[PDB]
This record gives sequence, structure tokens and C-alpha cells, in this order.
Amino acid sequence: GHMGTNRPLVFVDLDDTLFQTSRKMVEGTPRTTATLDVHGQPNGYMNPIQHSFISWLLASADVVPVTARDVEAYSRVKLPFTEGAICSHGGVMLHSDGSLDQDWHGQMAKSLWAFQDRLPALSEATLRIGKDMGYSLRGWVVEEEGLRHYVVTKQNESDDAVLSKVLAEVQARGMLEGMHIHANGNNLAFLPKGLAKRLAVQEWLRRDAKINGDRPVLGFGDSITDLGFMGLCHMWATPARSQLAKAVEEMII
Amino acid sequence: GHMGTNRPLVFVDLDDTLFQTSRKMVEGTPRTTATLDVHGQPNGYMNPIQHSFISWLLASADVVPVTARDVEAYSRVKLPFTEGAICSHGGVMLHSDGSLDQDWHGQMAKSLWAFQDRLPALSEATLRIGKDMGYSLRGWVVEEEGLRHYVVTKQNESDDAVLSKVLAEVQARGMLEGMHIHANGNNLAFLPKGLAKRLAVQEWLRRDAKINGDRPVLGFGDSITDLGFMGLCHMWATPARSQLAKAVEEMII
Ligand SMILES: [Mg+2]
Ligand SMILES: [Mg+2]
Repeated sequence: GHMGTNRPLVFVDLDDTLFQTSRKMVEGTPRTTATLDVHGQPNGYMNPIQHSFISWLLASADVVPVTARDVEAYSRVKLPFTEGAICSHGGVMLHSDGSLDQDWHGQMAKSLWAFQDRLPALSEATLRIGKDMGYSLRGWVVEEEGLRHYVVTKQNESDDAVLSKVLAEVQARGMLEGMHIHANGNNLAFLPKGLAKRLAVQEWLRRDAKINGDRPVLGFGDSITDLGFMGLCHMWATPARSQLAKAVEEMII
Repeated sequence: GHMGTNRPLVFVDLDDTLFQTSRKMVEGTPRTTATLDVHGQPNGYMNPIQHSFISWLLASADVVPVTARDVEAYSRVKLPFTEGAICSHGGVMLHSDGSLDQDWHGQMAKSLWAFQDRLPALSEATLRIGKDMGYSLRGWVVEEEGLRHYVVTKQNESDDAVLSKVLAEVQARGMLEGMHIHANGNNLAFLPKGLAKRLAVQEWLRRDAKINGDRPVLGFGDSITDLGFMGLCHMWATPARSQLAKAVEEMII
């Protein structure tokens, strides 16, 4: 029979699904502010269709962000999400009021303690292996309170093909066993096995089913690696020009 | 500025996206009737998630079916669509009250007159070429009012790989120039160039923009060939276990 709410539960990626930076839009086109930079100034935008879409979705369903952003960067997202969030590539769950989920934090600490020294070492080596190769990079360890989660690397060349080079080398040098990778645009991330959007979405659904039983689940994402959590949904969706959609277009023809 | 409605326009495939036959569901599982056969008895069903999903979508957005079903077969779909429909693989547009769109019918007649004899000939040959390789098939020409639209072929072996064989031969014998194909499950269709869900959806959007300007457009489909019309949308979506989703899963790994 029916229990709890029967409205859809919608897991949404953030960057390049709901909004994007100025450099990824055509100059001069209408837009509204979706994110702020660390200096408090706008740095991510929605075009009019994007704003209409997320407003409709927020009003029509229970919308849960599923994002690589850490808690601080998620707090600079200026959208009125009301149901909590999954942050830091699945390393963090936030309650609706923004407080940290202590249970998941405990489970994550368990999965990631074997990695706590390797992650700073791997970021150091990558940034050095990058200068060695000759690129002007940057990178850091994403961490949430002491617990270190994953490694991210970006380039300042305006050439995202730089990151594919490095990824090819670190793979050869075998610095990535027991881990998985995310590469989209100017972002290359190295993630421990037990850190994934999929695992957090899996847990979110387990908790939801105790309250609301089986209700429609929809997943929205733009990256190929978003297919991990999207495959847990009844239906999944992608923007027409996303990394994922472009890959699908090449597969059919 | 704003004009008309700003609710999403959602183009939805029907068979295997919103519902399916009994043979495609697990025996005994809960279900509700979505379609009737020609004898008036139920023959397509929604599981509880599917029913919750389409009810939500119909209440939340302007939903337009985009279907291979001809007008008679669409009339056996027992869902309360209120905005009209695209039928017969894009060959037919219906107004909200179910009456035929005369303009599109005129444009289709124009595109398909060079095919009016070839389609019965191609169906005849395919059904004969099928008995020769010895499969027990069946097929016919889909037509609405005299104007012939496309050729469909099915098999009674319970072996959908039979149709891939025939398709390989008719392609070799070159009976399909100037045409395109749809193959999913126990269905193989040969379509003239100017007959496509994409063309009708393209026209539907052109008309909508004169009334409602630019509003979010979402496309839902399960077949690889549904990517034609889905690529005209701002976002597209698919059931997690569709032909399309299965192809995407093989492309990534
Ligand atoms: Mg993203
Ligand atoms: Mg279908």
C-alpha cells in the first residue's frame, strides 16, 4: 500500500548540469547567478531555460544535489535546495538544515583511513610529475574535517588535453591501483574505492525506502562518471550537449 | 519577456518507456492496464513506479506522446493524454481532441508520394525473403487513410535475432536506399527518409515557440532510434534498462 510521499526523488549533479561558468556560455547572453566564488562574487550562471527547469523541478519533486563540491563550495551554490545534499563525490551527506550526517561520516572515515597519507603524497607527486612534463598545473586534497577524501588537479594552459597526458602517465607508473578516476573538462580527480557518488546515493535510497517505500527515482547528470549514481535510478537524464550525450552521439554514429 | 506557458514540454515514447507487455514483466507482479488489444482486452501494463511516474508527469508538465503506433493503435492506449500526439513514427499529428492535423498530413503526403508503391512491394519481398531463409514472420504496411507510411516486420519464433538476419540481407540486396531502419525487440521497421519522429517533433517545437516562446523541453525514450527526437530537447532521459541504456553501459565498459 502507500506510505510516506510518492513524489519523485531526483538526484541532480550540479556543475554543467544545472549551471556553468561564464567561459562555457556565449558572451552577452541572458543569465542569472547560481554560484559565488570564494571572494563572494558571482562565478556560475543559469541561462533562462536552466532557471525555468530547476525552479520547476524544485517545486514538483524532492531534489537532492549529488556533487563533487566540498561542503564549503556547496555552500556557495545559491539555489534553494531543501532536502539535504550529497557532497565531496559521495564523501559527505548533509541533512536538510545543512548539518553533517554523523553516521555516513563514520562509515566514510572507516573506508578512507587506509588512504590518509597516500592522498597528500599522490597530489604532491602529480603536481611534480606535471611540472616535469612541463605543464603549469594546480591541485590539492579535498578534505572535510581532517578526513581526506580525494585528489583534484587542474591546469592553467587553457588546454584540457594536458590532463589526459598526466592521467596516461600516472596510470603507467601505477599510482592509481585501488582507486578510480574522474575526468571532465578542466578537472582530473583520483578517488579511493569507497568514495563514490554511487555509494552515497545507494545509502540515501536505502534510508528513503524505510520512510517512503518505493517511489520514482530520477537521476540527472552530465559526466560519464555520473552514470554510476544514475544507474541506481528508474530513469536517468542528461543535458543534450553534455560529455555523456556527446559520447552517446559518437557510439551510434 | 514571458509569453504563454513556461511549464516543460515533454515528448514521451510509449511502448517500453511508459509501459510494456506481460511477457516483458515478471510473472505475478502488481500492475495496472495501460493498453488494450484489438479484441478490447488488456495487453500492456504499468508497474507501480511507472504509474506513479506518468501520473506525476501528466500533472506537472505538458506531455506529448511520440509513437510508432498508428492512430488506431494509439487510440487503444488508455492514458489521459490531453495535449495531442505524434503517431505513426512522425507521420501523423493529432490535435488535443484527437482529430488529424491537416497541415502536417499535407506535408507528409508530399514527402511520401514517391514511396506509395515501393512500400507494399518492400513488405511483400521482405516477407517472402523471410520464408526463404525460412523464418515464420509477419508484416504489413502502416497507413493512415490511403497514404502509406512505413513497413513493419515481426517474427513468431521467439527469437528476435531472426530480424537482424533479414536486415543484413535486405541491406545487401539494396532494397533500403533512401530509407532508414528501426530495430528494437520483436520489431523491424523500414522508414522513408521524410518519415521520422524527429521531423514531427521539430515541427511541434516550431509551432510551440510561436505561442510559448522558449520553454524547457524534455524527451523520454527507450530505443536508440529515439535519440533522433530526443536530441531536439534540452535534456533527454531513458529508463535504466532500455535498449539505449544498455548500449551506453557497453560503451563505457
Ligand atoms: Mg557535473
Ligand atoms: Mg518505445
